Amino acid sequence: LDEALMPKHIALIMDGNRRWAKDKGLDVSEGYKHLFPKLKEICDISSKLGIQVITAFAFSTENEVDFLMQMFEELYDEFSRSGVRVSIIGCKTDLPMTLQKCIALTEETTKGNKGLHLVIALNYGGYYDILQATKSIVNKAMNGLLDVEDINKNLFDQELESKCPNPDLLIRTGGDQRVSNFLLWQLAYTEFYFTKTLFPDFGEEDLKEAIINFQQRHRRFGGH
Amino acid sequence: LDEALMPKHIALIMDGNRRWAKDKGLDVSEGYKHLFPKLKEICDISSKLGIQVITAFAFSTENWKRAKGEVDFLMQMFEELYDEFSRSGVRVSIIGCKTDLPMTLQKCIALTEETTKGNKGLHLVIALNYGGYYDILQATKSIVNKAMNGLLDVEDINKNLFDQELESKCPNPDLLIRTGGDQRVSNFLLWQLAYTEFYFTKTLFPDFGEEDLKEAIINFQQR
Ligand SMILES: CC(C)CCOP(=O)(O)OP(=O)(O)O
Ligand SMILES: CC(C)CCOP(=O)(O)OP(=O)(O)O
Ligand SMILES: CC(C)CCOP(=O)(O)OP(=O)(O)O
Ligand SMILES: [Mg+2]
Repeated sequence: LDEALMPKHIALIMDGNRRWAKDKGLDVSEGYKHLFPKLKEICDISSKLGIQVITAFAFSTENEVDFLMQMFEELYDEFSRSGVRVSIIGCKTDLPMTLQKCIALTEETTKGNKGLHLVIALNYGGYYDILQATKSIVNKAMNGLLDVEDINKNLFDQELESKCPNPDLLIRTGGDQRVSNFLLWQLAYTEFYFTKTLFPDFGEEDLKEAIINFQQRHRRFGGH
Repeated sequence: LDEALMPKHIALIMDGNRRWAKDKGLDVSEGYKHLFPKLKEICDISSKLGIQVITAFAFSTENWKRAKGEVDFLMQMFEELYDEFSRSGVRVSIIGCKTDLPMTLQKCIALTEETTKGNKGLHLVIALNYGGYYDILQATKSIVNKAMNGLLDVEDINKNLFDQELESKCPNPDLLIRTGGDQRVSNFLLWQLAYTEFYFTKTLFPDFGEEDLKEAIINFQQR
């Protein structure tokens, strides 16, 4: 592990919680109860390593489920007094009104934090991020606030919910090799790391192993 | 393992050509020269398997950053499109910003598209001066133009409409194969790859063969 070659932004697809529980013969709720505690541990480790941002896929727009929407309220107690600045991205208006308030509370109470920035993607999809940006651009163009000529990569970077700097590394647990409608635009040149390890079993040595693998890779960005 | 039930659409990042050449103590041009013959070979195999679409990444919007000599060689070599695919039985389309390519390449592309448009087998989409950012931006511009001319409302902007404004269309790739060992999509079909299964192989593109293709397809199937 070389401290100089640390990625600044890690994206995380936190897959395998359901399978973890079912394979163990536990109630599926037991898998979900590991989600935020494990994410908090990963934030703690990452922050020590000098990682600046984590964007973590918690619930896609395509994803029982009454349980999940209630559990997602315990963001507050994990993070509110934690030193982590927390942002939530996704379709917030589709959520039960009380989860909406819990999310806002978590965001408001941590917005002053100067440590690691945790971005939780909850009812999020890449398609929907791109579409909301497109709509924002169209409304602006309709109101004479920009021209088609102004529609470029940087404009789009500013209208998307997940902002620059983009992820350097994406880690997906659970064994499947796909992005599953996570950060599509933002992943254009991200290094991908896939592991069979299920999210509840993913520890500090697994995280370190992913980062070491990242550091060995040559990033060329269309050049060299 | 292999069930005779196949992906409709494979996306292909044709990578590792320069390293292939330099491993053999050759000029990079020699690596590039295998690009289209290899692509044509992959189309033949895939067609026998019953694959309907291949989208192959030939030149990105970022590849302009390379040495002027290499970019010049590539832009010249790409004119061999017509000789390579005219009589191949493949229906060929190009996606990407055609208007910024040399005029001779543009007319060569148009001719290759025109001459193969009646082919009823495999559809080969070649991404040339293409990027995912580019695709999404041109789609967005088109939607903005239509909204400003009263041809649609902001409430009509949904996944289904966007699917139809993008250059790479439905069905989206079932499987992405990238040669050369690097584990990234490098600004290829970003929107279109949202649920695609990724297969990354260390095998360099000029060495890619029928066994490497069947291995990828097994992974897709095991899913
Ligand atoms: C758990 C998570 C949001 C990451 C994967 O979400 P998903 O299971 O819906 O994606 P897939 O169905 O494609 O595997
Ligand atoms: C194959 C292609 C036309 C573009 C993708 O390959 P690339 O070598 O430009 O991608 P990287 O620089 O990210 O390795
Ligand atoms: C087809 C193309 C121009 C890009 C893929 O080949 P490449 O030049 O990137 O080969 P290398 O990865 O070895 O540099
Ligand atoms: Mg390359």
